[PDB]
Amino acid sequence: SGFRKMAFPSGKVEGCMVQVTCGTTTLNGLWLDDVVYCPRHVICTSEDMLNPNYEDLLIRKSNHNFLVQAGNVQLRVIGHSMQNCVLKLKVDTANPKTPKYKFVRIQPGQTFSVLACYNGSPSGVYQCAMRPNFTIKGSFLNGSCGSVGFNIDYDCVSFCYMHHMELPTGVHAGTDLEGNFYGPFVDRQTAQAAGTDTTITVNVLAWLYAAVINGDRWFLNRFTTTLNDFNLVAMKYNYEPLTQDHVDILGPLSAQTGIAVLDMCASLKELLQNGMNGRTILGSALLEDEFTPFDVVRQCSGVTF
Amino acid sequence: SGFRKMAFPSGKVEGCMVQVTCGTTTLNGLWLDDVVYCPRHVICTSEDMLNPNYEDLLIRKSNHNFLVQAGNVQLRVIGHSMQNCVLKLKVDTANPKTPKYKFVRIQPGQTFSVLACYNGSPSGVYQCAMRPNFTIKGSFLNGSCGSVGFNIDYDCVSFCYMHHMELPTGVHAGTDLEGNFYGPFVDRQTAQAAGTDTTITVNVLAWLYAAVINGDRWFLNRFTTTLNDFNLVAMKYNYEPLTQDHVDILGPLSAQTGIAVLDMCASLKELLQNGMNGRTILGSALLEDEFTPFDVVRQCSGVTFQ
Ligand SMILES: N#CC1(CS(=O)(=O)N2Cc3ccc(Cl)cc3[C@@]3(CCCN(c4cncc5ccccc45)C3=O)C2)CC1
Ligand SMILES: N#CC1(CS(=O)(=O)N2Cc3ccc(Cl)cc3[C@@]3(CCCN(c4cncc5ccccc45)C3=O)C2)CC1
Ligand SMILES: [Cl-]
Repeated sequence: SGFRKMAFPSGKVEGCMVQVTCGTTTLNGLWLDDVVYCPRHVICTSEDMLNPNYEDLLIRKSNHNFLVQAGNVQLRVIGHSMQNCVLKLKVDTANPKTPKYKFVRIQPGQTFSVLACYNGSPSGVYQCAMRPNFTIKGSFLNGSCGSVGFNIDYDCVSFCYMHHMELPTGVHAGTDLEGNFYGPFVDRQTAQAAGTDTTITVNVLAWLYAAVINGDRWFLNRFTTTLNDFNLVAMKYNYEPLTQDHVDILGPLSAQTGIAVLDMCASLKELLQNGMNGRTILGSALLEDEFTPFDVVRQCSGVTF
Repeated sequence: SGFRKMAFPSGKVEGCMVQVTCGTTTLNGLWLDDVVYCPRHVICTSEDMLNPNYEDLLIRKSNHNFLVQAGNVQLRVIGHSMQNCVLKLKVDTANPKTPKYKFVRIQPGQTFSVLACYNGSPSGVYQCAMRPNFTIKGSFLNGSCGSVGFNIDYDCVSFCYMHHMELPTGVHAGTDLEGNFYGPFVDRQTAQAAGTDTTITVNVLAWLYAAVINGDRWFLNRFTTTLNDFNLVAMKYNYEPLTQDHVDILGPLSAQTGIAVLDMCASLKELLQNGMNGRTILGSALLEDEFTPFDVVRQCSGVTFQ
């Protein structure tokens, strides 16, 4: 029993974290085989950020301008190239701790673990979700750029996020490991803002199934709804529309509790229209939306890596 | 910016997790140097758990009755001993991945990271706190016994918890790494229940200071309170008494924000009376109590967003 915001074990990623310094800018890099991946803004001064021409800044750099530190060892950069908003530094040493990995781009609503790093040294691990507005509600201070987000499947690390920036509302933005931003963000010090966000409906339903598995049933009722009628309510409360794909994905949780998805949707409709009436669900007074259906199945089954 | 329930990176502990099997019972062990530490109830059947005589069950075992698996390698047990509620299995191989470590027994209110494991394989990492009733609100299924709790302040792992049991209310109990239980619990299936739990007041105050550091002050008020009047009020909401030690520990957070501890206590008294009125604090509609003053200083910026 119990239900916690659980992250994947971070050891396989810890063994990849390095420090990258270019001039007075220092941030984190990901060392996989003989390449170190990091945000391309490592080559910018504060003045450059206002309007950087990354190709023009990069052409003026030599390999020896990049200082890469792995623990207490200095790696030698022997090549450099840019891929979208990521810089790839070819080094003379292959990482002996390179895990089996893939670079994957995730969709809004998906969750991942973040290994927060400073000066190439891991500081903590936490779980988060790619918001529908393509931001993440992370916990990052200056120096955390280059920290990565990931998921694990058996022995394979799927890297999905690299940290680049904080927005005025205190939320975060970054790219996949191919350097493509999530969201309409750019790597420059210019006016940028998080768009209006919505609640991830399929994840709230998954967490209500988690509450049922753990013994919280007070919110269940005799009613059902159609997908069309439920979505009228979702639109009214700033919830994402629920699709037939979301209903299908909830199938295993619906089967393991005996509660049809549309039956759980009628419970969610009443919770939105009336509130919790002084009660909590899994120790929360808010409807939690950062657990996917797979996260619920994995935590309620004991899947290992 | 931001504020999350953050665990320590788990790699140093992952390299210590092994599987221990005795007959049909299988659970996790912690392999440090040439010793594997695990719950002594690995030698029990379900029937034995009502009134176990651990000494009598253990004397009938040889070293080769204990199967220890580290990854895909079988370790050889060359000695065994019982220390309180833990079994210490001496093995013929020292763990090459043993980190710098210490065994520390913690007090209620302290937090730690848990590396949940099954069959000697890590499944996830999460943060928790030792509750005032000496239980933890973990996430553990059957097979998770032997999973450990730890902190990693300055590259040394401080192991503070080993998982042994789930209570009828769904909360968890376990020991320090010397096998001494936290709380009045026994590794026997007895009518033992979690005592009435209370909120960790010093941690709620720390989290209110975290909210101020991150730029929010809506909950502050123009009042102060004495320590005794605050305790008289807080205990009516099942909050733990706040001591002068707790006030002292909040000193650095009080200094970074310019808000005296007793003035933050007055704010907490008002939040207990009024609730949040549709507002949230650091993305929560409840008063959070599983962040210590040390955790807030560890995670938050050293510069308040004034
Ligand atoms: N709004 C806002 C801010 C960020 S900023 O405006 O100073 N900023 C714009 C920017 C734009 C694009 C890119 Cl690619 C990078 C960046 C930078 C580069 C430096 C590191 N950083 C930070 C990243 N993460 C967490 C931060 C926590 C405090 C400080 C800076 C942080 C950035 O966001 C700077 C003040 C919180
Ligand atoms: N109430 C209750 C229970 C526990 S029990 O009654 O089955 N139980 C009594 C007991 C007494 C003392 C000691 Cl030291 C150990 C144990 C055991 C040993 C086996 C593993 N286990 C478990 C430990 N952690 C998480 C569990 C999640 C589901 C199942 C069992 C779990 C225990 O608690 C068994 C049913 C949740
Ligand atoms: Cl302590």
